[PDB]
Amino acid sequence: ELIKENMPMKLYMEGTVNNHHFKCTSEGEGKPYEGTQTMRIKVVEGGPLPFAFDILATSFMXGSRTFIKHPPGIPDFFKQSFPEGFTWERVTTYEDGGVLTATQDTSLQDGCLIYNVKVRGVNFPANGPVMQKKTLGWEASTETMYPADGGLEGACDMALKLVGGGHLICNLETTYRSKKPATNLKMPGVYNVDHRLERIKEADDETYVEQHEVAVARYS
Ligand SMILES: [Ca+2]
Ligand code: NI
Ligand code: NI
Ligand code: NI
Repeated sequence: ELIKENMPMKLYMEGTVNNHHFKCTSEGEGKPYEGTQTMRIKVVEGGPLPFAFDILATSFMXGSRTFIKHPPGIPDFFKQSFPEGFTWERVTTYEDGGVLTATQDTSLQDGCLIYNVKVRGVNFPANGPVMQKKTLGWEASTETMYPADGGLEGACDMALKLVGGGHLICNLETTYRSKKPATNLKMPGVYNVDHRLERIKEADDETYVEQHEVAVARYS
């Protein structure tokens, strides 16, 4: 219907991480009913970024919620929200004190999903792995989804691989809000989304990135 078996995406992102401003654009496509997508991402202002691109990854199924495979038995808050669309607001808290806040608008225009993202990263240690570009991508994760007075909340711990073999742990708290009246939505129960966000290709300086995500919902 409005969400076809194949859907394209376009994105604009702007914000700051510590004292550095940047802008990104991306375009991609995916299979909403399979839970898969690919995004081709350009740093268009503020590049090369003096921090790990990994801290932005969930802002592009961590950020592209229409492409989560929901079995028919799990009401799909995101796909039900069209044509009106939805928003999300997240705080990602790293164990070393970095905090990445992101807010996002999702709309549907002429059969493309359109994302507008605002990023604010603060307090990343100057000599820590994010600002020193010592990260190696995200491990697979599970986000628990909680129906919340007409919205949906998500809660996830994620693990950022580090050069040396360790991990940097962070916590995600997200609020997902529909632009449809909640009374017009079927709310799901509590459920889980298993996510796999993978770096496919990059410019040496991370000013071009391709990343892939797979995301599939299940009842615990
Ligand atoms: Ca590991
Ligand atoms: Ni700005
Ligand atoms: Ni700078
Ligand atoms: Ni299928």
